[PDB]
Amino acid sequence: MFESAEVGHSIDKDTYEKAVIELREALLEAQFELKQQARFPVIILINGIEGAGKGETVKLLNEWMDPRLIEVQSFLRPSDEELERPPQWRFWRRLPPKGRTGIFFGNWYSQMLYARVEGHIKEAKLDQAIDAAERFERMLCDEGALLFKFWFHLSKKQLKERLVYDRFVHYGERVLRRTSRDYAPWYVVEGADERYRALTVGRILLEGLQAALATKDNRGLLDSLDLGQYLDKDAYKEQLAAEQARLAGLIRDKRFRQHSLVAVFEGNDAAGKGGAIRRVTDALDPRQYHIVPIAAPTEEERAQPYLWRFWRHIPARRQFTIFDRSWYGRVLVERIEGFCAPADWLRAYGEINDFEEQLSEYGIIVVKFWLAIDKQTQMERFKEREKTPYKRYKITEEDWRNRDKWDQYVDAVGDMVDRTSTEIAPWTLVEANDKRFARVKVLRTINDAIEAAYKKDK
Amino acid sequence: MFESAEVGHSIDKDTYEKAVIELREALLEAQFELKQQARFPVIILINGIEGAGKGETVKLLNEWMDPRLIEVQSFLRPSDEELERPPQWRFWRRLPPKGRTGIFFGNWYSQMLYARVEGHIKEAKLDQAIDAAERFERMLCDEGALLFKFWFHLSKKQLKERLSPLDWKQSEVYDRFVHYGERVLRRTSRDYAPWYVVEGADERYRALTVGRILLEGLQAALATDNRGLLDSLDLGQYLDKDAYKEQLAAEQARLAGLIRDKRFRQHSLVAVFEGNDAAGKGGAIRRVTDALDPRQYHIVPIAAPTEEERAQPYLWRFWRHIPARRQFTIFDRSWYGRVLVERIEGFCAPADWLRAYGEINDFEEQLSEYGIIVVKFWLAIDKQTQMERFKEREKTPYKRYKITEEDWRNRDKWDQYVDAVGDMVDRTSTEIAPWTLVEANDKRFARVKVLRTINDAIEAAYKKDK
Repeated sequence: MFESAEVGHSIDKDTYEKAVIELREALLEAQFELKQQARFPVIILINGIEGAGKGETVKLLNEWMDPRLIEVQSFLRPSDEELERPPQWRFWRRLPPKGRTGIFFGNWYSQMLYARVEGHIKEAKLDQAIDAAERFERMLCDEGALLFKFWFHLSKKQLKERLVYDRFVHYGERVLRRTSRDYAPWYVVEGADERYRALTVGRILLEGLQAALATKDNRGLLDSLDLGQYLDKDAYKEQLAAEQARLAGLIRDKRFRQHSLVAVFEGNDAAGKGGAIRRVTDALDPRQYHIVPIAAPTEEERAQPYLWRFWRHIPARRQFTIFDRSWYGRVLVERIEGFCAPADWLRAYGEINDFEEQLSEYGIIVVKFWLAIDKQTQMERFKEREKTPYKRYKITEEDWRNRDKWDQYVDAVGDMVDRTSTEIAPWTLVEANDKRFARVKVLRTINDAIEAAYKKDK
Repeated sequence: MFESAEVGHSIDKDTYEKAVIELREALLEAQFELKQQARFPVIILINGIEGAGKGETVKLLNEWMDPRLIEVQSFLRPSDEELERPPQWRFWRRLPPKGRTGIFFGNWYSQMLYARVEGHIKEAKLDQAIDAAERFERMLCDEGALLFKFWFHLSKKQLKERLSPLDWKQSEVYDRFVHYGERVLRRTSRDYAPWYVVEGADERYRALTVGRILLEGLQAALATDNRGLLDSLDLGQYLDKDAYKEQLAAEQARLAGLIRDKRFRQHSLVAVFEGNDAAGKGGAIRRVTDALDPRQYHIVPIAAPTEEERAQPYLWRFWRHIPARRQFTIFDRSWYGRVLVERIEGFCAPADWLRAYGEINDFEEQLSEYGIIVVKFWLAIDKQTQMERFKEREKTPYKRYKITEEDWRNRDKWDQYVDAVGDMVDRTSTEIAPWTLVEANDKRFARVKVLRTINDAIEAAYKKDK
């Protein structure tokens, strides 16, 4: 593969200097149209051989283009904040917003390449990292990103003449082969000649940029639930107390330091999600948990890919994050109301699975709740809530809108559990016509999941 | 001062339980209306004696109220990100947005009291911390925050009968804590943000008392010639093409070397750029960046605030961009917008910009004190040169230049910027952070002066360091 860019690629001064006058003006214009459209981000990965012009070329691009609209990152030295969270988290944090450009040195490729070359991970684990990168980039691109990957190359003999290489290019070749895609190709740019390497990257950027700017029943599950299940006065008191003490104990366990906890709550309107969350929080000191109620995305969230808004709330080791509503919004209300396109929610299922697998692989304990009531129970709770003198309990116009689409929600939850209840992250369906049963089942599920993790730790 | 809350306040079980039923419903309703209005934040500070029911009480509030709408923080285990930035940054980072509540343990008071009681800081530095708190709280409340401060108390005798870094078993610990607590509380209890001293010996009294204070406070809140500095510039100054290229080259090398110097590890750099439209800020900024690798700097072009910035007090948007140690942040437009464009267009009230000068100075002092090098440029051009530049922009086919609908209007507001730049310079050109007026009619002169100033400021800083 690499021998194409070992053929001595070169550009003379006169040709290059004329090229550059027009290239830099054309980039500034495109960069400005990128800002004005505010429609998609540009991500440039900078990898390859040390001394093949990586840093020099990025410097030159910030002289040709406007650095006020470009952020350059390296991920050499992670902070404790970054290290105490899943490895993908640090990249999400620095993704450039729509209309801006982010240049990443020291990205996910450098990490996986030097880890294999330095021998800290096996062949199998590199293949996993290659396939994770492809799914990550496909999502970023599916979300609208314009993604450029540049590999700056010297040959073994070219490198030596500039006053680990072998296995580095051996493994590099495998990665590049398996992550060069029509939607996000690798551009191998020979770095021997500094005019060629800079003009070639400039031109590929301009081309790709100009081009991007010129563009425009499933009821089985829920029907099978025994919603008649309940706990009586004594069962509730005792079991609530036992499982609350059990939760406080598990989190207080030293082994919780190697883990964290994410609990997702979804369910029908008036199913009792808030009260179920409160019986969990009742077990703990509030410095032990972070509740995120998920609403319509804010401006800054809308400027980023879908999952950015959730990754930003992922807990550090020893923390507990509760999502009241979650990333499943996309396969629920967004699907039903048309806040995203069908192709968007269809790909979400696998993107969500990929997300939860990232979390799980790092040691985050993921539990997911769908609190299910029948339609008649919803109507009764809606009635009860209306006749209280509490403004918080008012049934809104949106509440009635959602209830009207009851059957669309049944089908959507069916599809969701079919496509995202995984071995790594199962869906727990909570029978919730009786709040007492629902509240204890939530606590017991969290606790079993934590115990399960401590056992798996060996 | 604490003797009021040493008399032994109690509430009986039955009176308590009755009151709580009502109180929790009224709290929940107040919390919901707060979310609905989305107009201001609620901040609750939790402080006082070990064993006085601080944590117990905050837990109970999260049973009474909806915890989904409350963030509970503590600040005495800073991360790398927090430790490499000025001490105040970490609090700004966790402020709750409008319509939410944040409850702070280990806040700025715990920090200053612990530091003094342990002998880490001297009397003068405690007094400074006290005043910084008063000023910080004032600004937050001026911006709209509802700020509660609770001091949970026990007497020495009550403590005696009853994880903090202080050893409360030592008699001296309590005595000194309460001695300094008195001085802190007297100085920082204000009509717009009182301290509430709550006796903590009785669980029922302490929880109910705090909850009642919160309800009351929340219900109430839910119901509601400086032109001679510019006229005296000599805008006739310039640099010849040859003098420019040598000097530009010399100053770029000097900057690269100063940034690479080991002494920069103790520091960071902030460069602020303001000036007339078409004054050439972009160009000056790029001749600085041309000197360095892009991994060495971060440029922030300041525009209209985003949604998440609008939900927070004014300086929050700027604090979020302050550099860690060894970093260099360039602000293309800055927090000075408040006393420039906002003042002029009326995007904020006269009270808001008048208080901004002191606020800005306090901000810049916080940065200086941590070792951040702050450089501030006003690029000055005349009306005649502006117009030449407005024509040259549009003369060119390139549509990034086209002079927009608005900055033909701003040009008819020229003497309003003169008056405003004058006031700004008078009120915020301090010993700690002076303003540099750049005579900018000649781009070449302007560019070299910007670079030279940055370089003079870094060298100066090194000369001040040990």
